[PDB]
Amino acid sequence: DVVTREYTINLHKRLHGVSFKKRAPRAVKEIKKFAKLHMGTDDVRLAPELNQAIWKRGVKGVEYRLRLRISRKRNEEEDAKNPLFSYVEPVLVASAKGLQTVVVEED
Amino acid sequence: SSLTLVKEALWSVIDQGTTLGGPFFP
Amino acid sequence: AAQKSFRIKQKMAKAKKQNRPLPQWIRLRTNNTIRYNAKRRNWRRTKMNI
Amino acid sequence: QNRAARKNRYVERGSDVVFGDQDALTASTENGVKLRQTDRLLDGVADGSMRSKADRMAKMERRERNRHAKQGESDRHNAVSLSKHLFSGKRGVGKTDFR
Amino acid sequence: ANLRTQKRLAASVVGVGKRKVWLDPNETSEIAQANSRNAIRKLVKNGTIVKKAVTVHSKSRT
Amino acid sequence: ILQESVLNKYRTAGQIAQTALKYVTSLINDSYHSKTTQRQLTVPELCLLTDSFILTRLEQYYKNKVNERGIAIPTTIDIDQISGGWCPEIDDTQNLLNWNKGKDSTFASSVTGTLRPGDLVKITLGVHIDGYTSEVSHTMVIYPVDETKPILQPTGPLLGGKADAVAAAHIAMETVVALLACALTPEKLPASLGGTSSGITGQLIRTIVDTIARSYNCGVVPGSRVRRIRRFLAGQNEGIVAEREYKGVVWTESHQEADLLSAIPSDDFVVQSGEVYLIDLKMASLEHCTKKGLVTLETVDSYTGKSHKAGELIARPGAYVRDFAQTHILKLKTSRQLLTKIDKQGVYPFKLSHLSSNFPFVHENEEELQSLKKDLKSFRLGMSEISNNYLCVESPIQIARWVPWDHILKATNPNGNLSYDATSTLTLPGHELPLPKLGVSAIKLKSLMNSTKESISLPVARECNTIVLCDSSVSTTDRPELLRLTGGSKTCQPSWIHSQHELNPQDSIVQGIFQLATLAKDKRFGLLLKETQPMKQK
Amino acid sequence: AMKKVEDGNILVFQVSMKANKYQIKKAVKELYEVDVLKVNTLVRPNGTKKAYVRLTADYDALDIANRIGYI
Amino acid sequence: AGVKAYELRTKSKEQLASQLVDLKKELAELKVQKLSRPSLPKIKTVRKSIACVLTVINE
RNA sequence: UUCAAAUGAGAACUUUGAAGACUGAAGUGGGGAAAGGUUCCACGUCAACAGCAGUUGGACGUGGGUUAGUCGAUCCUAAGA
Ligand SMILES: [Mg+2]
Ligand SMILES: [Mg+2]
Ligand SMILES: [Mg+2]
Ligand SMILES: [Mg+2]
Ligand SMILES: [Mg+2]
Ligand SMILES: [Mg+2]
Ligand SMILES: [Mg+2]
Repeated sequence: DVVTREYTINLHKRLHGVSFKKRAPRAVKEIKKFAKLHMGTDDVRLAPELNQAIWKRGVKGVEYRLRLRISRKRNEEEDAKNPLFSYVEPVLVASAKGLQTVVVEED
Repeated sequence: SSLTLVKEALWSVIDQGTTLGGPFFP
Repeated sequence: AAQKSFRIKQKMAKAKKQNRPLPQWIRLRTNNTIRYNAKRRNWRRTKMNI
Repeated sequence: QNRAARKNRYVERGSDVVFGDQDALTASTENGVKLRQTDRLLDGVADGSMRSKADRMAKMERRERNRHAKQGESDRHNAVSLSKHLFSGKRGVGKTDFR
Repeated sequence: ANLRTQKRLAASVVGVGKRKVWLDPNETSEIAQANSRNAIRKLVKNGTIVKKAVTVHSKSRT
Repeated sequence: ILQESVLNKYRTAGQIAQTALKYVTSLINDSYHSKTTQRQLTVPELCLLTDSFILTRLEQYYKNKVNERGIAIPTTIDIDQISGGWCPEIDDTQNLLNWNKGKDSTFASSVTGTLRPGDLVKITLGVHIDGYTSEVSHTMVIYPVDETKPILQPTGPLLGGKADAVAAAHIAMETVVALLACALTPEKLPASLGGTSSGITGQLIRTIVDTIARSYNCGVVPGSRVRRIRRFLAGQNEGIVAEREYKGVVWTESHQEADLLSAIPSDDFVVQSGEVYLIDLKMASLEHCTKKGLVTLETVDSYTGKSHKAGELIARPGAYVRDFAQTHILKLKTSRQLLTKIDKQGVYPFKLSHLSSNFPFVHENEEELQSLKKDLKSFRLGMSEISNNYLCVESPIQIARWVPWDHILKATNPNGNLSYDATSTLTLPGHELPLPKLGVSAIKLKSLMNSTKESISLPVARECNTIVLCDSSVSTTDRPELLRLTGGSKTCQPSWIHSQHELNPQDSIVQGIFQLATLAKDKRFGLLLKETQPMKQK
Repeated sequence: AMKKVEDGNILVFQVSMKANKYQIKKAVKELYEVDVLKVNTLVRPNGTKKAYVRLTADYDALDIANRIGYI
Repeated sequence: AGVKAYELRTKSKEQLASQLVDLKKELAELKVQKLSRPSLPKIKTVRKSIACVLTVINE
């Protein structure tokens, strides 16, 4: 099922106590795990702009909350082992506070 | 052998009139 | 060295021309017992010692 | 944009008709050599069947040195049976040979 | 594909380091065809290869 | 799909080809037969003049209305044993003399460039407009000139195996033309020849050609074909460029082996209306063959040190083929300019002289020829690097050879099917099985031909025409007819020959051939053949 | 080597190790009937001598290449 | 193939010198061809002919 | 150290792009002397080697490349032989 939603992820409690050299890579892995939890897809692809947003303040300066646009779409290749995958994009907003999970109508 | 049979067959097989033009240069 | 003598350069040229594996048609000869180049030299394995 | 798109037209030619889907048209060499480039390894063997036979012979011959993990024909490092500096030890109260 | 040689040739032709040379990631085959400095010059002219600007070291605070 | 414009382009190409053939026939007759001309023209001079004539005649037709046009087949003049590819450049005369010094006089005509009496001169040329190709090839005979007669005429007719080959080629050409024209009128097919309700088949084509060749004691050279022609697909390079779809009948050493034992071409097709067919036939004389043997081809190289044979021809081919599937950026500026000029040509074989800006000459001048040679020097310089990177290939020079069957049967090949020529530059001739049932490859066959002491060469006669099978809507007179774009009694008129062989009237195929000839001659209740006429010059 | 023919009117030869520039120039002039502008030489890493022979402006190295046979 | 010593011995000095020069020119041409064709058997017989001519001249 | 795409049967390690960092001109920069001797560069290419991997390589296979009247040697003499 093709679908698209917007979420807020709390990276602060997921990176609590993490060594400084591992904070941004662990944020990447936690975002992949977050998308897998919310979409049931083992194949999660992060946008390079999202990677820039994660790494913007260095290896140990990840933001507490991130606003993500997650799209579950169809894998068109025959050789792929899964028919669906998730694609995570950044939602650059004024603030990531006080936002709820919403559904984006696809046109 | 099929090659032997083929070679044997080939070995056994190999073992007025007309006038065109005329006295001129076309 | 960059500024080398002609004797050294000539020995280097002979070594360069010797640096090769066997020609493949050697292996096809009758009663051939040579199967590899047992005197092959590489620049990082055995030094020529001038 | 419509004017630019209508200007950018693709018209097929004889090259597109004849070689549009075809490839090669020339046998690729085993060592990636040019037309008049000498091949030291393979010039003495005219036919590819004997080339493949010679290649198989060389690959079968290579197996023992591969098992011995030689870097090549030029890797002929020889180890001694015993090292005297390792088997010549009587360590008194004084100067030693290693720390 | 492997464009290490093309990146080195682009750096030498443009006159800057390899850190200042941008190869178009969409014209991979076109770059891979360029085996000569003349072809690299053609690519620079038509915009497949671009010279980046220097990183700023401002002196305003100084 | 035939149409008015397509038919007009085909007709214009055929007219230009016929005019060029008339031009070369007149030039050769003036040079060697009438002897009015003071200076005797040579083979490279004739080829260059023909190419310039074709370009100057084509310049006036379909200007700014057709994207691509030019010479399809470069003018080729083949003598006796040479079966094709002989179009030497003007800057190779001294090279040929130096290469072939100390050799025999068997190829003396080709080496010197001057024709000799009794020679079979095969002239081949093709013209394409918008990819629609019309090709002609005619064998003629060079004769000594009578002196007592007031009128220039030969002293006598051609006698022997050359006459046999010329007669076989001419009869096969006319019979195949009539048989293909019978496809538009299937009810006019003779019953003894084939099914009244059945159409024209490659099996019938092959059996007619083989019957004529066997009657005249000639073999079919492995280059002969009767195939279908489309746009930009005329078989201008059949042994070089591979094709996705093929519809025709071919002759090879495999076919000779199969007849003896009795992309891939097959004789399992029916000739259809609204189609264009090219018929190229080469007959090799078997007069000197006292045994039963195999007809094959020998490729001519430019290396004099490869052997010590006295009767070996050393030459460099004059035509090249561009491989548009291969791309490589050249290091030489001259090479890059030459590659741009070559790409401007198209997908047909070209000469290096064709790429000069001076060519074709407006007024034939010595200074113009000198400028052409000066351009050719740098063209050779660029071509050396172009060919070194497999961007262009050569159209080979081939000589018909005869190899007896007993030598082949007594030969041993330890590899069999697995053997192939790994040093071949071209893929298609490199991986070939001329004897699939015996498991003898091309390299093994060449080895046997070189090793045999009784491997002789065979004179070859060639006839090649292009025809269109116009239906009722296409044709002018509301009835289907065969438009012969090249050939006929005006351009390809047979020479004075006499042969001791003839078709045997006690055979069903021979009776069918006779009925085909009678129906072709009948213009009222028989077949309708319309021949393309050459355009006038002065 | 073929680039130098069109770039500087220069022929490239392999010559004997015992030959000097005078002998190379004289041999080229004798064998090909061309005037030699200058000669540069080097010893290759395989032990043979390479000579860059530049002819004068009156002669073209392209003609000599076409005469020799390599082009 | 190649030259024969007994046929060479019936000639004069200038004829042998001309034959030697012609053989040297042929050897140069064969060495030019060898750059394109690695297998050229005629080189051996030309070399042996040169050696035989020199031998007869010295004799 | 991370993201995407390409190549590939196979990508943590190859290529390009996008990011985060480091050497911080007494450099992880640009040249040389001794020494090494082709390791330089291109094409092809993965059995063995690169204490994981490898489509990559200073590896394997085939070639290309070092141009001087003015830069050195060559000449002079030093301790010395
Ligand atoms: Mg802790
Ligand atoms: Mg020097
Ligand atoms: Mg620090
Ligand atoms: Mg720092
Ligand atoms: Mg390992
Ligand atoms: Mg390297
Ligand atoms: Mg190497």
